Amino acid sequence: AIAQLATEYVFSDFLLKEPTEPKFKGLRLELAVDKMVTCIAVGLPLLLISLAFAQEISIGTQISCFSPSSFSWRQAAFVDSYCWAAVQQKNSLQSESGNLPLWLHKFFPYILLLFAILLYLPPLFWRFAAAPHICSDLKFIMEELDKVYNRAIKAAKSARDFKYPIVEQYLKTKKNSNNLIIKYISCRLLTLIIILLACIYLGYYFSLSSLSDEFVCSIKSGILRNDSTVPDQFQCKLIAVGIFQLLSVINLVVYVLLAPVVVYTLFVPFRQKTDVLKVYEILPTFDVLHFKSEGYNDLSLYNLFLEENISEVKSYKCLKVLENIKSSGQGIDPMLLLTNLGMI
Amino acid sequence: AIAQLATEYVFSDFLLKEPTEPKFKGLRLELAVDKMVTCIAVGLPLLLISLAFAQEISIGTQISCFSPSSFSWRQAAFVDSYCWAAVQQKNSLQSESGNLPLWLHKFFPYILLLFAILLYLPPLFWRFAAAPHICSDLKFIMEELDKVYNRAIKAAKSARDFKYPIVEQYLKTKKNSNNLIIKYISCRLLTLIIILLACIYLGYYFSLSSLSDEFVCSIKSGILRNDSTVPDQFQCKLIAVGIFQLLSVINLVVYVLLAPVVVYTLFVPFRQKTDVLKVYEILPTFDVLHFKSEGYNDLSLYNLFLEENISEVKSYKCLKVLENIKSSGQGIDPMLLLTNLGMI
Amino acid sequence: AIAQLATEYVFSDFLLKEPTEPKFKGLRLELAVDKMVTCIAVGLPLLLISLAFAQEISIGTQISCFSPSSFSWRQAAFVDSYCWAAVQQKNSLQSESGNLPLWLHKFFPYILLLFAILLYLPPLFWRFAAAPHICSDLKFIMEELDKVYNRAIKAAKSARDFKYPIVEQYLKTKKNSNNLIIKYISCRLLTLIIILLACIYLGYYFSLSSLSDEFVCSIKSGILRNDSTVPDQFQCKLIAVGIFQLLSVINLVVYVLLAPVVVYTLFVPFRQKTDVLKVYEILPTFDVLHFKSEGYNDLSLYNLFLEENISEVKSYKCLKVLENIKSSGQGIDPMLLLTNLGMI
Amino acid sequence: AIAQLATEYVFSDFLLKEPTEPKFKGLRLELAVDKMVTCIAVGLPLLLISLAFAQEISIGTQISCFSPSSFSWRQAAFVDSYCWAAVQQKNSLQSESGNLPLWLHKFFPYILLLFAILLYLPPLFWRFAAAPHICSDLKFIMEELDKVYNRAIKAAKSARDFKYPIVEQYLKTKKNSNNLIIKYISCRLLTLIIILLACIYLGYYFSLSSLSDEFVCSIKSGILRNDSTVPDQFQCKLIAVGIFQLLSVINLVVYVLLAPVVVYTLFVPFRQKTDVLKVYEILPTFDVLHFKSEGYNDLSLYNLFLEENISEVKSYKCLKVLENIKSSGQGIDPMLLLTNLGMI
Ligand SMILES: CC(C)CCC[C@@H](C)[C@H]1CC[C@H]2[C@@H]3CC=C4C[C@@H](O)CC[C@]4(C)[C@H]3CC[C@]12C
Ligand SMILES: CC(C)CCC[C@@H](C)[C@H]1CC[C@H]2[C@@H]3CC=C4C[C@@H](O)CC[C@]4(C)[C@H]3CC[C@]12C
Ligand SMILES: CC(C)CCC[C@@H](C)[C@H]1CC[C@H]2[C@@H]3CC=C4C[C@@H](O)CC[C@]4(C)[C@H]3CC[C@]12C
Ligand SMILES: CC(C)CCC[C@@H](C)[C@H]1CC[C@H]2[C@@H]3CC=C4C[C@@H](O)CC[C@]4(C)[C@H]3CC[C@]12C
Ligand SMILES: CC(C)CCC[C@@H](C)[C@H]1CC[C@H]2[C@@H]3CC=C4C[C@@H](O)CC[C@]4(C)[C@H]3CC[C@]12C
Ligand SMILES: CC(C)CCC[C@@H](C)[C@H]1CC[C@H]2[C@@H]3CC=C4C[C@@H](O)CC[C@]4(C)[C@H]3CC[C@]12C
Ligand SMILES: CC(C)CCC[C@@H](C)[C@H]1CC[C@H]2[C@@H]3CC=C4C[C@@H](O)CC[C@]4(C)[C@H]3CC[C@]12C
Ligand SMILES: CC(C)CCC[C@@H](C)[C@H]1CC[C@H]2[C@@H]3CC=C4C[C@@H](O)CC[C@]4(C)[C@H]3CC[C@]12C
Ligand SMILES: *[C@@H]1O[C@H](CO)[C@@H](O)[C@H](O)[C@H]1NC(C)=O
Ligand SMILES: *[C@@H]1O[C@H](CO)[C@@H](O)[C@H](O)[C@H]1NC(C)=O
Ligand SMILES: *[C@@H]1O[C@H](CO)[C@@H](O)[C@H](O)[C@H]1NC(C)=O
Ligand SMILES: *[C@@H]1O[C@H](CO)[C@@H](O)[C@H](O)[C@H]1NC(C)=O
Repeated sequence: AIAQLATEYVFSDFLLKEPTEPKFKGLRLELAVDKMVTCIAVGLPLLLISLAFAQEISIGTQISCFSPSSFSWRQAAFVDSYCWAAVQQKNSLQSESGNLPLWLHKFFPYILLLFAILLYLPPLFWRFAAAPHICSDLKFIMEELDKVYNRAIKAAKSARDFKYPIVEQYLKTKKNSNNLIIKYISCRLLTLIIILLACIYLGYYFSLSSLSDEFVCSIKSGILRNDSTVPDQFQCKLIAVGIFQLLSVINLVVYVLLAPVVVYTLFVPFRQKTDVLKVYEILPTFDVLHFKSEGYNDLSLYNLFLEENISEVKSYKCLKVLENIKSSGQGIDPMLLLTNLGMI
Repeated sequence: AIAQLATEYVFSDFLLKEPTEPKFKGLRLELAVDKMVTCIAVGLPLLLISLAFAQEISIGTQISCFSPSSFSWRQAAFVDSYCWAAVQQKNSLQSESGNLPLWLHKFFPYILLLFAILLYLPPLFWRFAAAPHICSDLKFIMEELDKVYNRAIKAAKSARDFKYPIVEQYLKTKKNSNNLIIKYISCRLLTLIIILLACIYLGYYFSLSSLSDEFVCSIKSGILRNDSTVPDQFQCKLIAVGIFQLLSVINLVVYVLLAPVVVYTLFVPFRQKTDVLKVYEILPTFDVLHFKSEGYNDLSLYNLFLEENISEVKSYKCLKVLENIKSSGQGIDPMLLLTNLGMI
Repeated sequence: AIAQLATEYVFSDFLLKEPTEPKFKGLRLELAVDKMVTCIAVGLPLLLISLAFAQEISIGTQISCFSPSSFSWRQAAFVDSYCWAAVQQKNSLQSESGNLPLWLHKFFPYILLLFAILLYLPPLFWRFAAAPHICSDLKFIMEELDKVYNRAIKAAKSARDFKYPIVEQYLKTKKNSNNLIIKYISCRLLTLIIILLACIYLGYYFSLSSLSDEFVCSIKSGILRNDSTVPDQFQCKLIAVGIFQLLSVINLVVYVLLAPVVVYTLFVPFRQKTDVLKVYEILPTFDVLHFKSEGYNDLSLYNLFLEENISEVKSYKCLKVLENIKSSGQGIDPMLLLTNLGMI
Repeated sequence: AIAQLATEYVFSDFLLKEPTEPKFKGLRLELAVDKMVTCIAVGLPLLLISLAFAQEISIGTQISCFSPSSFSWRQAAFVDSYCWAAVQQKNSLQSESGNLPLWLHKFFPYILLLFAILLYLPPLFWRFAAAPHICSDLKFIMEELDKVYNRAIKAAKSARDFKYPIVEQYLKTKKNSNNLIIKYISCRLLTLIIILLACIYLGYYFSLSSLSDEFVCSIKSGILRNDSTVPDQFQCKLIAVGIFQLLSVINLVVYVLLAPVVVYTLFVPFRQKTDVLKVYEILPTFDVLHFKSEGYNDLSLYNLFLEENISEVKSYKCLKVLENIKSSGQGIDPMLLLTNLGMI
C-alpha cells in the first residue's frame, strides 16, 4: 500500500543503517549532507516507481487497445499484449510523437531504477574503497586525543597535589596527500552529473504532449497480414503515463533542489570551518597549532569528518564546555579542567 | 485489514521508536508534545490512505464508465482505464466542476502522502541536525548533576563522621546562544504552515459538490475520433470520492485541533516553568542561582528538555522527594539527604 | 515490486555477508574487487530476471496466439498453452527465424539463472576449499605481527627505563608453494570464460530480428489433424521478448565492462605493490627483509590479502602512522613508537 | 520468483547449516565433498521442481483438452480436470506412448521430491547415528593434542630456564573397529545407487517422443457414456512436459558428473593421505609413530575427519608452520617451538 511504501522509504532507516560490523562502532563514515543527498536521490525514484503502480492509483493493465466488439476477450488480450511488445517494433505501430515516447512510457520504471542504481554506485564505491582507511585513521586520531587529554589531566592533578605531537604530525602529513579528497570530489561530481542527466530525462519526459501514450497498433504481420476480419489498426493507450509524468516532474523538482547541495558539497574547503581542534589548543600536553584550512587536500575532508563525528568523544565535549565557559572568562581553563575530572 | 492498519499506526510504536543507538540511551531528544504532534500529523493521513482503499470499504475499481451493452468486457475496461488516464487530458473529458476536482480525486492518496512527508521532514531535520548537540550537552549536564550530588553527600557524610559551578556556567553560556531555539522555532513554524496548507486543501476538497466525481469521458481521439459504433461520450464516476471527502474532513478536524498545540509549542518561554534546577539549590556544593527564565534563547529549550527527561536521574529524584518533604518542614534538608544515602 | 527487487539485490548485502562463523572474525577472505565482480556477475542476471516479469512491466501471459472469434476462452487458452509447450516441438510450429530463437525466448530466465549459478560456482569453490587455509595462515601472521610489535615496544620501554623471524620464514616458505595462487587463477579464469560465453549468448540473443518472437503454431496433431473447424495455423507472439533483449544487452554491457576487471585480477603479481610489510622493517625485533614481489606464487596472493585486511591490526596502523610522520623526518621512529604506547 | 528460488537453494546456506547445538561447536561432522554431494543431489531436484512451475515459465494450467466451441467454460474445465484425474484410469484415455508416460508427466515433481528425500536419508542417518560418536571422539582427540602440545612447550620452557601416549593408543584401538567406516561406506553406496536409479529414470523420461504429453481423453463413463452431444474424445496436452524433460536432462547431467565423486568418496583409504599427525611427531612429549594408512577401518575415516577439521586447532597450526619453516632448515624445531609461545 501507499502508506507501507512511505514507511519503508521515508519513515524507516532506508540506507540510513550504520555499518553492521564492529570495525566502525559509532563512526558515521559519511557526512550527514552526503547521506541525505544519497538517501533522497536513491529512495525518491524507488518511491515513485512503487507509487505509480500502487493498487489504488492503478486502474489495472498498463495498456488497452479497444478491440472490436466481435473480438473475444482473449483476442483483445492478444491485441493488447502484442501492442505492448510492439512498442519496440517500429513497423507495427505508427504514432505521431514517434516511438521513443512509447519506449519511455513502457520502461519508465526501469529508467528510474537505473538512475537510482547509478546514484547509489558512487556512495558504495566510497564506502567500500575510501571508508575503511578514513575510519582507521579517525579512530586512531580520536584515541590519540583521548590519551593526550588523559595525560594532561593527570599532569594537572599531579601538579595540584615523550610529549611528542604525534597526532599533529599525522594531520600535517595528511595535509600533503590528496587521494581521499580526490575520490570524494570524483564521486560527488559523478553523482551531480547523474542527477543532471536524470533532470534532463525527466524534463523531456514531462514535456511530452500527453497524447503520445495513445499510439496506433497493427497486428498485421505473419498470417494475419492479409486477413480481412481483423481491422487494419487499433487504438491503444498506455495507462499510467500521466502518473509517470507527474512523478517525473516531482523527481525533477527534487533533483534540481538537491543539485545545489551537491555543488556546495563539492567545495569542501569552504565547508572546512569552525575548527574542531581549536578547542584542544588550551591543553598543556597539546601543541598550540591548528594548521588545517585553505587546501584541496585530505586534511580538509578529515576536518569535516572530525566536526561530524567528534561529539562522541568525552574529552572533546569537556574541552568544548570549557571553551564555552571561557566566553565569560570568570574562571581559569586549567582550574576548570582539573575540577571536571572527566578522564573516562 | 482495517484492524491491522489500526494496530500498525495507532496501537503500535509508529514513529515512537527511541533512537536505535548507544549514543542516546534513555534520552527522548524530542518533547512529548512535539512527538505527539508529529505522530498524529504523519500517521493520520497514512491511516486514512490505508482506510480509503481497505478491502472492505472498497467496492472494487476506482472508476466505472458504464459502457454500452454492446461493448465487450475489455472494451469497457479500455473505456474505464482511458478515462482514468484522461482525467489529466482536459480535452477528453468535460465536467461541470472542471478538471482540478478530477485531478484531486485521482491523486488524493498522493496528496496525503505528500503532506505526511512534508510534516515528517522538520522532525527529521531536527533529529539529524540539532539532536546530537543537545543530547551531548544534556548528557554532560546530567553527569555533572550526579557528580555534584555525590560530592555533596560525601561532604555531608564526612562532616557527620575546585568547588566550581561548571554546570551553572555552562547553562549561563547557553543563555546567550540561540541557534538551537531558532532551529526549533523554525521547524515548528514550518510544521504549522504545512498543517494550515493541508487544512486549506482538505476544506476545499470536502467543499466539492460531491458530484464532481461524475465526469463525461470521450474516447474520440485518434482513429476512433470519427468512428460511429462508439458513443460520443460515456458516464464515468470516480468511486471512493465520498470516502476521500469523509476522511479529508476527519483530517481537517484533527489538524485544526492540533494547530493550537503547535502554536502553544512555539511559545517556548511560557512553557519554561516549574524550575527543574530549583530543587538542586539546597545542595551546599551547588550555587544558589537558577537564572533560567524569560528568554528567546536556547536556555529555555534546555530547561524544557531537562524537565522532560530528568526523571531518569536518581539524584534529581532524591532532591525532589526532599523538596516535597520540606513542604511540611518537619525535618531538615541536610539530615534527610544524609539519611537517604542515594549516591548510586 | 521493482523497488523491492532493487533493495534486495543492489541496496542490500546480497552476497556481501561476511562468513557467519567465529572462525573468520573480521577476515574478508575475498578481495574487494573479486567480491564486487562476483556480486555483479551473479545479482545482475537475477535482477534482470526479476525485472522482466515484474507486475508492472508484464502485460500478462507470456504468449498469445489470437484464436478465432468463434473459439471460446478455454479453446484459445488451449491454443496458447499448446504453442507454449510446442516451441520445443519443431513440427508443430514453422517460424522464419527457426526454433532456436523460440527456445531462447522461452528459457531466457533459465539461461540467466544458469549463468549466475556458473559464475557463483568458482567463488563458492574458493570459499569452501582455499579460504580456510588462507584464513588460518593470515590469522597466524597477524598474531605474530602483533606479538613482535608488543615485544619490540616492551624492549624499547625497558631500554628507556629467541628473537627468531618466524613470520618471515613462513612467508619465505609460502614463496615456494603455489597451490593457492593456482586455484585463485583457475577460478578467475573460469569466471572470465563464463562471462565471455554469457556475452556471446547475450549478443546473439540481442541480434535477433525482434520478429522471431512471432511464430506460426499448428494444433493439428492427433484427432485434430484432420478437423475442419480449427484453422490450419495461428499467429502466436512471445510477449516480453523485447524486454528480454533490452535486459540482455544491458547484461552484455555490464559483463564486457567487467571482463577487463577480471583480466586485471588474473595478473596478481602486478597487483602486488605498496609493500604492506615495508612498514614493519623499522622494528628492531623484526628483520629488515621484505622479499615479496615478482612471483607467480602464493606469496603475492598473501601480500594482496594482507594489504586488504591488515587495517584491522592496531600494530600495523601504529607503524603506518609512524611511517607517515617519518615523511617529514622531524622526530625519530623509536621515540615515536615509545611515545605511542599502543601495545593493545 | 526464479531469483528467489536461486537465492534459497544455491546462494543460501541450504543444508549447509552447522549443527544448531553446543555439543558440536565448530565441528563439521561431514566431509566437504560429502556435504557438497548431498547439497547438490538434494537441492538440485527441488530447484528444478520450483523452476518448472515458476510464474514466468508457466503459461497456466498443466493440461488443456480443447473442448468444442459449444462447450461452456466449466464444461471445458470439467473435461480438463477429468482427463487430469484419468491419466491414471487407463480405459478413459488412449495414447500411443501408453499410460506410463502420462503418469510420469503428471507426477514428475513427486518423483524428483522422492529422489531428493531418498538422497537426504543416508546423510540424515549418518548425522543422527554415527555423527555424535565421531564428534565426541574427535573432540577428545583435539583436547589431547592441545594438552600434549601445552605439556611439551612447558617442558621446553622449563629446560630453557605419566608421559603416556593415550591419544596414540586410542587411534591404534580405532584401527581395529570398523563400524563407523562400514556405516559411511553403506550410506555412500546407497546414495550412489539412488543417484544411478535417478539417472536411469531421467534418461527414460527425456527419451520420450515429446508427443506422449498429447493423449486422447474420453469422458464417456457413467450417464455420459451414451450421450450424443458430447464428442467421443478430446485432444488433451500436458503442458510443461518439455520443461520437465529439459530439467530432467539437466539433473541427469549433474548426477552423472556427481557419481564419479561418490565413487571416489567410497575409496576412503586412497583419500587418506597427507598425514595430519606427522607434524606432531617432532614433539618430545609425543611418540614418533603415525601408524595410520592402508586400512578399510575407522582409522582412515578419522584421519579424513582430522585433516578436514584440524585447522581450528592452534597447536596443530603452530606445528604446521614449524614444519613449513623446517623445509629450509635454517633454524631448529625446539627453538622455534619455544620462541612461538603459543600455549593458548
Ligand atoms: C540520461 C541521458 C543519457 C539522457 C539524454 C537525453 C534524452 C532523455 C533525450 C532528450 C532529448 C532527446 C533527443 C531530442 C531530439 C532528437 C532528434 C530525433 O530525430 C532523434 C532523437 C533525438 C536525438 C532525441 C534523443 C533522446 C534525447 C537526447
Ligand atoms: C537540470 C535542469 C537544467 C533541467 C531542466 C529541464 C530542461 C533541461 C528541459 C525542460 C524542457 C526540455 C525541452 C522540452 C522539449 C524539447 C523539444 C525536443 O524536440 C528536443 C528537446 C527539448 C528542447 C527539451 C530539452 C530539455 C528541456 C529544456
Ligand atoms: C497545499 C496548498 C498549495 C494548497 C493551496 C490551495 C488549493 C488546494 C486550492 C484552494 C482554492 C483553489 C483555487 C480556487 C479558485 C481558482 C480559480 C480558477 O479559475 C483557477 C483555479 C483556482 C486559482 C484554484 C486553484 C487551487 C486552489 C488554490
Ligand atoms: C485552518 C482553517 C482556517 C481551515 C478552514 C477551512 C477553510 C479555509 C475552507 C472551508 C471552505 C473553503 C471554501 C469552499 C469553497 C470555495 C469556493 C471556491 O471557488 C474558492 C475556494 C473556497 C472559497 C474555499 C476556500 C477555503 C475554505 C474557506
Ligand atoms: C554459453 C555458450 C555455450 C553459448 C554458445 C553460443 C550460442 C549462444 C549460439 C551463438 C551462435 C549460434 C550458432 C549460429 C549458427 C548456427 C548454424 C545453424 O545451422 C545451426 C545452429 C548454429 C550452429 C548456432 C548454434 C548456437 C550458437 C553457437
Ligand atoms: C565478449 C564480446 C566480444 C562479445 C561481443 C558480442 C559478439 C560476440 C556478438 C554480437 C553480434 C553477434 C553476431 C550476430 C549475428 C550472427 C549471425 C548468425 O548467423 C551467427 C552468429 C552471429 C555471427 C553473431 C555472433 C556473435 C556476435 C558477433
Ligand atoms: C527408480 C527406478 C525404480 C526406476 C526404474 C526404471 C524406470 C524409470 C523405467 C525404465 C525402463 C522402464 C521399462 C521399459 C519397458 C517396459 C515394458 C512394458 O511392456 C512394461 C513397462 C516396462 C517394464 C518399463 C517399466 C518402467 C521402467 C523400468
Ligand atoms: C547412469 C547412466 C549410465 C545413465 C544413462 C542413461 C541411460 C541409462 C538411458 C538413456 C536412454 C535410455 C533408453 C531410452 C529408450 C529405451 C526404450 C524403452 O523401450 C526401454 C528403455 C530404453 C532402452 C532406455 C533405457 C535407459 C537409457 C539407456
Ligand atoms: C497475404 O496475401 C497477399 C495477397 O496479396 C500476399 O501477397 C501475401 O504473401 C500473403 N501473406 C501471407 C503471410 O501468406
Ligand atoms: C475522421 O473522419 C473525418 C471526416 O470528417 C476526417 O476529417 C478526419 O481526419 C478523420 N480522422 C482520422 C483520424 O482519420
Ligand atoms: C484424419 O483423416 C485423414 C483423411 O485423409 C486420415 O488420413 C487420417 O488418418 C485421420 N487422422 C486421424 C488421427 O484419425
Ligand atoms: C447408454 O445407452 C446404451 C444404449 O445401447 C445402453 O446400453 C447403456 O446401458 C446406457 N448407459 C447408461 C449409463 O444408462
